[PDB]
Amino acid sequence: DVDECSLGANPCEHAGKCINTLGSFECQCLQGYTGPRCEIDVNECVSNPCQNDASCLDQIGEFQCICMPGYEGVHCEVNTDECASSPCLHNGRCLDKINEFQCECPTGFTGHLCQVDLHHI
Ligand SMILES: [Ca+2]
Ligand SMILES: [Ca+2]
Ligand SMILES: [Ca+2]
Repeated sequence: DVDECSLGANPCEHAGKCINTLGSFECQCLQGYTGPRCEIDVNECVSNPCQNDASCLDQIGEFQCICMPGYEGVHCEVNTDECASSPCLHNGRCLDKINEFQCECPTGFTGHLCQVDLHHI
């Protein structure tokens, strides 16, 4: 027949590589594109990749997750460790929460960070 890849413009959309065949042609699409002529912008959010109630952004050849507060990572799969800096004073036990921490203060200590000494009273 004809070499559709040699007529002038690339018959493959979105800079796909045109490969000639006898009787037709084929397109080798760049990441994020699909269809016989790469016409379609793939929806990278279609498989629900964003975890923990994150918002998914469908972009060119990728998705981006917008995490709920307290979450991080590409899929918002990481619950940020708020206990990392050891915030509890006087032997308080740190419990990691969502965008927060809890200190389990020993007897005689109170306050968010176990700051208040009550032993003298
Ligand atoms: Ca052809
Ligand atoms: Ca896309
Ligand atoms: Ca946390």
